[PDB]
Amino acid sequence: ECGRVRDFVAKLANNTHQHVFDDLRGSVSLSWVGDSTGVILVLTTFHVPLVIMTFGQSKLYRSEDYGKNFKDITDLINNTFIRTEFGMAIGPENSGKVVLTAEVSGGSRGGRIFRSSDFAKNFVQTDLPFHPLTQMMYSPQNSDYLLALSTENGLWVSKNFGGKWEEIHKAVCLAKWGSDNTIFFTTYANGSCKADLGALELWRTSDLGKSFKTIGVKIYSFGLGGRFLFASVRRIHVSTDQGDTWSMAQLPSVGQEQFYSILAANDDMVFMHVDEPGDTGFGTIFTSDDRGIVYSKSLDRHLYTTTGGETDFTNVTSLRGVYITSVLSEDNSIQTMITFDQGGRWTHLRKPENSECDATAKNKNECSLHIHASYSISQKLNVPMAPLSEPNAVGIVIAHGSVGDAISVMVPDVYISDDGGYSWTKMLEGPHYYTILDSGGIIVAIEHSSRPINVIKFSTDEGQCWQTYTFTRDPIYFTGLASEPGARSMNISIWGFTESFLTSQWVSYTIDFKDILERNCEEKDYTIWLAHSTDPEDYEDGCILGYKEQFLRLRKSSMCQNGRDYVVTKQPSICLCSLEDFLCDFGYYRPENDSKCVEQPELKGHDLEFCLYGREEHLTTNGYRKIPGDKCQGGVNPVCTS
Amino acid sequence: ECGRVRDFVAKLANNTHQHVFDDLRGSVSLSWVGDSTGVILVLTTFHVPLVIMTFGQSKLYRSEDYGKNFKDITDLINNTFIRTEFGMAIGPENSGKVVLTAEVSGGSRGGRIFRSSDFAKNFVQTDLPFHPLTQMMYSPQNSDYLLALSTENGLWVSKNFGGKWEEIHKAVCLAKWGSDNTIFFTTYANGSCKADLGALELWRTSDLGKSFKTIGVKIYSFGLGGRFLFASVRRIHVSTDQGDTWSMAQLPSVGQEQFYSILAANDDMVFMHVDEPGDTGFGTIFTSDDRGIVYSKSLDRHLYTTTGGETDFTNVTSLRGVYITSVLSEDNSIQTMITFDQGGRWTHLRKPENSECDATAKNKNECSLHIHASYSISQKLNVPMAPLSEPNAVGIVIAHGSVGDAISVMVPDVYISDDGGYSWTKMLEGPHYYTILDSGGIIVAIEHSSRPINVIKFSTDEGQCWQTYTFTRDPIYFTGLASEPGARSMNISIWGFTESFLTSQWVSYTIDFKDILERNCEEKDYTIWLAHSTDPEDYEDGCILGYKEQFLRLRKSSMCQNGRDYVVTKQPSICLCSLEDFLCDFGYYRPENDSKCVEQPELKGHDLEFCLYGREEHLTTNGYRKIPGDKCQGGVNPVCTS
Ligand SMILES: *[C@@H]1O[C@H](CO)[C@@H](O[C@@H]2O[C@H](CO)[C@@H](O[C@@H]3O[C@H](CO[C@H]4O[C@H](CO)[C@@H](O)[C@H](O)[C@@H]4O)[C@@H](O)[C@H](O[C@H]4O[C@H](CO)[C@@H](O)[C@H](O)[C@@H]4O)[C@@H]3O)[C@H](O)[C@H]2NC(C)=O)[C@H](O)[C@H]1NC(C)=O
Ligand SMILES: *[C@@H]1O[C@H](CO)[C@@H](O[C@@H]2O[C@H](CO)[C@@H](O[C@@H]3O[C@H](CO[C@H]4O[C@H](CO)[C@@H](O)[C@H](O)[C@@H]4O)[C@@H](O)[C@H](O[C@H]4O[C@H](CO)[C@@H](O)[C@H](O)[C@@H]4O)[C@@H]3O)[C@H](O)[C@H]2NC(C)=O)[C@H](O)[C@H]1NC(C)=O
Ligand SMILES: *[C@@H]1O[C@H](CO)[C@@H](O[C@@H]2O[C@H](CO)[C@@H](O[C@@H]3O[C@H](CO)[C@@H](O)[C@H](O)[C@@H]3O)[C@H](O)[C@H]2NC(C)=O)[C@H](O)[C@H]1NC(C)=O
Ligand SMILES: *[C@@H]1O[C@H](CO)[C@@H](O[C@@H]2O[C@H](CO)[C@@H](O[C@@H]3O[C@H](CO)[C@@H](O)[C@H](O)[C@@H]3O)[C@H](O)[C@H]2NC(C)=O)[C@H](O)[C@H]1NC(C)=O
Ligand SMILES: *[C@@H]1O[C@H](CO)[C@@H](O[C@@H]2O[C@H](CO)[C@@H](O)[C@H](O)[C@H]2NC(C)=O)[C@H](O)[C@H]1NC(C)=O
Ligand SMILES: *[C@@H]1O[C@H](CO)[C@@H](O[C@@H]2O[C@H](CO)[C@@H](O)[C@H](O)[C@H]2NC(C)=O)[C@H](O)[C@H]1NC(C)=O
Repeated sequence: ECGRVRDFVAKLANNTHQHVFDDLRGSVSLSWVGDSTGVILVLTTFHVPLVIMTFGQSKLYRSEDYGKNFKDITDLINNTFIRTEFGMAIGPENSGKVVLTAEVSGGSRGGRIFRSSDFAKNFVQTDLPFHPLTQMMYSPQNSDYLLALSTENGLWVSKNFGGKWEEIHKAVCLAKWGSDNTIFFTTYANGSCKADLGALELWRTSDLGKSFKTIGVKIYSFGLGGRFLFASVRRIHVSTDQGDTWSMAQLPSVGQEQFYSILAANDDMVFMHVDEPGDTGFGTIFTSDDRGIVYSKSLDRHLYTTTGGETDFTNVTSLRGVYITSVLSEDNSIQTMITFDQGGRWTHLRKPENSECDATAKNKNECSLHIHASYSISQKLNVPMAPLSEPNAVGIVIAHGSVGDAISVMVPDVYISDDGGYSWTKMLEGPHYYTILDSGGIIVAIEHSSRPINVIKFSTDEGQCWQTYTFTRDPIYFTGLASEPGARSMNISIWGFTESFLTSQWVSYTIDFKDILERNCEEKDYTIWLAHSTDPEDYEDGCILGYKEQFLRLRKSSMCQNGRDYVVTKQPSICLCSLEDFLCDFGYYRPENDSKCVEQPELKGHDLEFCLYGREEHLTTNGYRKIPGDKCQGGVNPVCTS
Repeated sequence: ECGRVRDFVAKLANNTHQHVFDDLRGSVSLSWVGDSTGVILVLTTFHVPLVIMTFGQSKLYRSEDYGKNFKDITDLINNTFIRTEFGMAIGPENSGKVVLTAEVSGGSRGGRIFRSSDFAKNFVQTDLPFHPLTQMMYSPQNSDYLLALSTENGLWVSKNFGGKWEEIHKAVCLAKWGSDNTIFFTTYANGSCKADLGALELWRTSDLGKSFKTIGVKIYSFGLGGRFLFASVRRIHVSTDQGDTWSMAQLPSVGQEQFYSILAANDDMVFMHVDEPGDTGFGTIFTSDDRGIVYSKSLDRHLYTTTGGETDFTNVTSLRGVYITSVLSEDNSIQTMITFDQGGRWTHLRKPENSECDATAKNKNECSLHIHASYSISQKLNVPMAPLSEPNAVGIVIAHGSVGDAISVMVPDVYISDDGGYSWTKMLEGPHYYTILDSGGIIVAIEHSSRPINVIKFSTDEGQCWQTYTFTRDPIYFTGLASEPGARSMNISIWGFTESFLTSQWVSYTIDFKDILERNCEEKDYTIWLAHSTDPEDYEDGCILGYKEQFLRLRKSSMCQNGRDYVVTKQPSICLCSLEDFLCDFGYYRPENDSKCVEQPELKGHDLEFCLYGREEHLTTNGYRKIPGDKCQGGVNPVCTS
């Protein structure tokens, strides 16, 4: 049914441009630099410990022909080499500023970082006054403010893009950026940074080092998500006033000292993972409020990695308000869940109809899909990539799955989704490396195996119809692929080395899908769909977090070029509030399957706290809270550190 | 000069026996079971998280024909599968008892472990009363006493080899064995085991659970090396009376709370690694005494992994009293050191003469050899195996090296040694997997690369002359190799899967080197050598730790079959004591290069402690202590927990 297009092999072979770099010692990196420019950097990095100094000139290449023809520019990288952990630090989006943190063969004063500002078309060298411990970090408000960490725990900042390097503090553990060039960092005061792990001091500077202000003492670490600011004392504190107020988080249970973990922090609320007594590897997800202080139960049996803390929690970026994670069950098996109201109510993933298990083993109960993510990756399962979802391409999600078999754990297979996670379908066999470009118009996949591959699998209709193309007759060992950074982008680049019967030489392939996408998608090529509605009312067919939006979708076998935004509703319409448009309240949880939020097995009734006590005004109510960000009206009536 | 033997390709091809297992889902394991029997087990294991229960029948194969012909015995492993972390637990040496810790597809009561006692020729099934968290541990005094850890932190013991399973304690964190069926284990008392990490209680039972005795409280963890017993409070305690006395270790420096790490514990002394202030990744090695209480400085700049604690410390098992580790230097480069008096005096590795750097770059100072070990492996360097040394084959050490270049860090190359580490020589290019058999008479190596290999490299004269053999025309992706477990053993087994243009099917190759080793090594094929002497006196040419022993060595191009012990001195002769026959004393260190132990920069003079104070009798002396185990006489005159 998927058919084909105007015989595509000729159009791809004309657009598949190969360049060979021959012998390149070390691991080869590759990255595009901006769109509508055709600049590709090829840097060789060495996995060398940071403490040791040694010789070696890392090679560097640059193509200004959209990857059609490269040019050796190692002349710049003379007597210098870049480590693998360092790599290439690419500027954010249209900044076009790349820095290469290198080290001299025998240099001792500091590293020789190479800076460019015109999308890596020409560089300017400079010598750091220190040996950098971490790669340069960018500032959000301006890309010309650089953060660095010295080997002697020295914090340096650059106001003029590597020009001047002033030091901020000499006893800095870790440091991050904040809203509008705000720099947060912890500080030790006795020998080693890691020696004072149980008690540090978190500072903050609003003027890039000139004004300091101690914001927190006796701390494990700190974080920064959304508009929030966190600090771990175990105990945890949430801050909104940039650290001026650290009201502790209050939770229903936590009998002893349950360990906490911030899953993800939206600009509205923040997810937190709290463990269970006796470890055992499961916990519960707590959903906060508009301030991130009071938390409500959201999900049980939440699996996490016992050694690390990673979990299958995934933010479906395609659809707003959809998240996916894996949990245990009554039969102690692996099952993944999904929510459509941002942690309000979770539900089981409906098994894919066009997949092979409902007819394979119906007598056996367990064969639900398991979307692999960071929990499976942390457990060293054969999972190359986490679920992928681009916000421009709404609904589109691609990930690795499993059907509750030991073979599917070793071989996950690749699943697709256009409903934003509500419905799935197995499309590819085995592990793959996939990428999304053209705002979902193209989805390229590459097989992950021990055998040298030479085939690329792509789909031009949002993963509905997959085509197979052999980009070369010399099978390469896959090293990686890169996408051109554009909303309308259509070139990609695959690179790897060939087995040439000794003397393995590298080679990069750059493919352009323009001649494939001849036709422009007319209105005859689209279909209109609505997000899944967990509400039974007919006048609420897609009110994700309050409002209803209509989206469009390329039809099957669509080999055309899209240029429209996948959301057709310019100004969305607000629906009346629903039961799923409301989050559970404190001390209340929504049991499995059912949709009515009931009381947690308690009767005494509590009333939170506020850091050093000073409790609430006691709001009883039932167990429903307006979801932070859910814009609806009517429908259902609701009831420390110095 | 190395020549060849009576055209060996025919003798190997007749002894190279191949068997194909076809499609085997999961990772394939293989292991011999005793010598002079020809039993090989081939088990497929799955890398599945322990918490989840799922379906799957793991396949099992057994060959009773020395690997010439296998036989499918999956009939036993019915509705059961073995995880990768579990694998096959092989009995110690001539016990011939193998257990396969499996799990039922839907079983919940406990695992179905399969036990055998006649070298895996026939098994007996049994159902565990619990889900095992760890693989069975063997007891030293008797192989029929099994230790296990339940998923609910339950400690179980088996008196009759899986027959009866009695529980010992319900709140057990970790547990190990001890001298004569003694079981040591820590215990928690508040919710989780890991929640009470700062304070546990270490118990001990001498009668397999009937009599308990609390031996230590407020503990991080515990260890057991040699005849010693350790407990971490940071602080560390050393015990000899099986835990009845925990006299704290005293060290010269340690200004604040330097972190400690026990490197290796001999039956005489014990090495300890103590970190430096500010981390930075280097520390000092401390050598203890005959009791392991008072420690002396031994080496500076000792590199360790900052995230984990691994270090290049290696026990050269071939020569008694030789150890190797890597340290920093004045030029902040990587250099490995070696001692011949068991931590008494370290010296730089003399650069290999027949290697390419002394003529490549003499103007540049740094190009010493760097023997890779656990420090490089922990840093994820391309190092497959640590240094290998079998005690039967004296002098023989094989390891991966480096010459202080970024390329040599990515590609280590394989170095050999017959002087026990004093002299080295590069023999093979690139990373390899190597093994030793025939008590050093055969040394097999296999190339480690991304390309499917079909060539085996071996040497029949203690790594002096290497030969190359192509064991098949179907290149396989190397999975692993196994050696027959015998002092006179001569079969090996290599297994892996072939790229068959999809449907990769497995295949195992078993090679016998008997027809290669026709001749028996007469006295015309040996040479006599003595261990390196760090002493200038001529009448002490090889007095390692006191006594002098004469060893023998197969000459170059020796293609014969040895049957003699490589140490010819039946009763060794005691040398008079030397300066290297004495260890530095407390508060004294031996500086670099020179051999005179001098004072640590201190003048006040201290006098140790004894747990709750009660200090010493103040023995001043200079800075020399008799090495624990060094048997010499004359020559040089020398001067907590409840
Ligand atoms: C799952 O993934 C989705 C992505 O689809 C995430 O949603 C994104 O959330 C981020 C924020 O977390 C959005 O990014 C930007 O947030 C800015 C907030 O910064 C302001 O903070 C304080 C608030 O008082 C201000 O005082 C301060 O001055 C900062 O300005 C917004 O300001 C941004 O708005 C921007 O929009 C226009 C668009 O062109 C810009 O030009 C403006 O300059 C303006 O700054 C923006 O909202 C991001 O937009 C969200 N994505 C989408 C698609 O909505 C979810 O957060 C994530 N889930 C979780 C749990 O993390
Ligand atoms: C570097 O590597 C070398 C290996 O070459 C290590 O040397 C080995 O050390 C181990 C011990 O650590 C030796 O193994 C055995 O140790 C036993 C000690 O157990 C006794 O402990 C107390 C002591 O009072 C006794 O009361 C108790 O009852 C135990 O018996 C010895 O007893 C062993 O002797 C055995 O020898 C014969 C040989 O046939 C046996 O049949 C006997 O049953 C007897 O038990 C043995 O010594 C091992 O032998 C050492 N190897 C060599 C080649 O000497 C180094 O320790 C290691 N370096 C470091 C730092 O760990
Ligand atoms: C995918 O790759 C192709 C080529 O590999 C890119 O097409 C190239 O786009 C550039 C930019 O427009 C073209 O250069 C232009 O040439 C004209 C005429 O010489 C000149 O007037 C412009 O100033 C500009 O230099 C280039 O000719 C063109 N090459 C081909 C073969 O079409 C394409 O842009 C890439 N895809 C994306 C999304 O960028
Ligand atoms: C390396 O492998 C070879 C074969 O792959 C092993 O040789 C085999 O050794 C066994 C044990 O002695 C021999 O079996 C014996 O056969 C005789 C006569 O039938 C019988 O009387 C004995 O009771 C015993 O069963 C077997 O014939 C022999 N095979 C060959 C081809 O020689 C060899 O032992 C292996 N190496 C080592 C070190 O074990
Ligand atoms: C760049 O590379 C060149 C050659 O590879 C280096 O030039 C040599 O430098 C040394 C000492 O720096 C001089 O003694 C030689 O005379 C130079 N060669 C020539 C032909 O003049 C140069 O050092 C490298 N750049 C840096 C910064 O080290
Ligand atoms: C061993 O394997 C056999 C077949 O693969 C299993 O036999 C079946 O068991 C189920 C329930 O246990 C019965 O309903 C079937 O009738 C059995 N098959 C036949 C042909 O009789 C057997 O269960 C497996 N062993 C275990 C312990 O599960």
